[PDB]
Amino acid sequence: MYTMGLDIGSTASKGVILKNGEDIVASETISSGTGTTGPSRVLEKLYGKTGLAREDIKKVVVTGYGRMNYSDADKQISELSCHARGVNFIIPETRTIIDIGGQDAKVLKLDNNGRLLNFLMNDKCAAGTGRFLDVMAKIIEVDVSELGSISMNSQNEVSISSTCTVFAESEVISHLSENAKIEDIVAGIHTSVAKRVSSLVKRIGVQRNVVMVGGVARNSGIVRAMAREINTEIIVPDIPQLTGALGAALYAFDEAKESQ
Amino acid sequence: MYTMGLDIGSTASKGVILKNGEDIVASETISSGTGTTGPSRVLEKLYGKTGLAREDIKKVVVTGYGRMNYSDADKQISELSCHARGVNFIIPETRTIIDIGGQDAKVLKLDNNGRLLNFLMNDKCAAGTGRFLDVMAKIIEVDVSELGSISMNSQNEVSISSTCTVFAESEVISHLSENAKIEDIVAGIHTSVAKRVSSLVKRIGVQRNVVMVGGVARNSGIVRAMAREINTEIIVPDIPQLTGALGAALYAFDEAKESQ
Repeated sequence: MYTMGLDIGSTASKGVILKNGEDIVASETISSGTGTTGPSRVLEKLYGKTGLAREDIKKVVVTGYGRMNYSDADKQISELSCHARGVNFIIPETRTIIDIGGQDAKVLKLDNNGRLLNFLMNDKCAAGTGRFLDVMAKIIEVDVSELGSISMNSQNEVSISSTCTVFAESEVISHLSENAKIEDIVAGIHTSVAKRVSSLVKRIGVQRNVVMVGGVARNSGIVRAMAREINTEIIVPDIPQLTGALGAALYAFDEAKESQ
Repeated sequence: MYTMGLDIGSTASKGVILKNGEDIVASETISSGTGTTGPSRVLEKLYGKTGLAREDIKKVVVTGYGRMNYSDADKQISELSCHARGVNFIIPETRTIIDIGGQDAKVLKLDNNGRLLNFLMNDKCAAGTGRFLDVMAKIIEVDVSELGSISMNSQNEVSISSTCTVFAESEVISHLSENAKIEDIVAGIHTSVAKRVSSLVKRIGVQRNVVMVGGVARNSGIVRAMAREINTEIIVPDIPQLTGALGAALYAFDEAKESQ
């Protein structure tokens, strides 16, 4: 009936209280992490605006970098598991999450309940990840966040052959030398990364709803390319900081249920 | 009994006359290619120092970029096939060739006769190739050919984790920043490429004699690393320009044999 979720970074602490797995009754965030007052201060804020007693919280689950440091807790669950679980709380019927990171990319398949089932990670190749985008940006002397908008007014599209990052880093200088329209080039870089991650998506199997996450997911152009490529509408929602603790309160709630 | 082999680049022309598939009776090279006098001038030189007549040459085989341009020829065979065939003529009992190129790497398996059987190419990834070496060199501000010798006096060995070129390009700047001994770092870069190509070698199957070819093969340090890694003595011979035509004269000779 009343469960708690804690997420303890190294730089921040976050917590959620959740009635009947349906109602966030309180939430808090503090800019202090593992080994500080931060997590204590989250609890005060939660217990104080609710008026509840420790006996009222049936289960606590904690996640985050410092989750192994924290004792008064019924369970420790991964941030990957937890975080996703919260994302589905935000967009129900989510079954496929796409996290293009700065140095990695992961596709996650989920339960009818929003619980991680299996997933694929790329951490070894620079292509089809964030850094692929740093590189190309530096070459045409532009800022990475300025990128998604340039690509809007594409008229043709610079098609690339190179799949490797290095090779490609030449191939755009060759298109640059000729002096093609940047909205054509940026459209063909986006297509690169899109084609890459698409393969991971292909292997794991699409199944809507399909949500996109990460810093890279704000690049509107990457999102379109990705959509066109997997052939499915893609949701890019706004995910709040307290999404990890949220997922934890949810797991802390499957758990309260099983005691009975 | 007397066969001829022609190799016609875009910048050069080369030819060989070969008695009984055993004796190079004459050879010539001219710095002019496809669409010039070059190939005519090779023939004169061959026919003139031999004193032979066109009737005496039983079969001609031609290979090279411009092999499709040349008519008076019994056959056209690939340069890959031909070139290897000659290398075995230089190092008998060769069964495994390793060509680390500037932008690619290939491992070739050969016949008991020195005839290509099957092979594996990497052309898509920058790691485990020439360019992997350009990159790292630029970073520590050194010339690529100066490389193999630095690595001789290695005392420890900078171990790398990154397999991707980009990722690694950071990882050496991190070892550089700390200021480790270059002979340790260069020893761990060599180990990178070595580990890469080793996989291709592993997949295709080692079988001596094992010969190493390419510009990259002069880097003595790469050769050691490669040896240690595949666990087999490696021959780095000196391969003359007229190796392609040589292999062609050899194929032109399996061919003379079959008419009878």
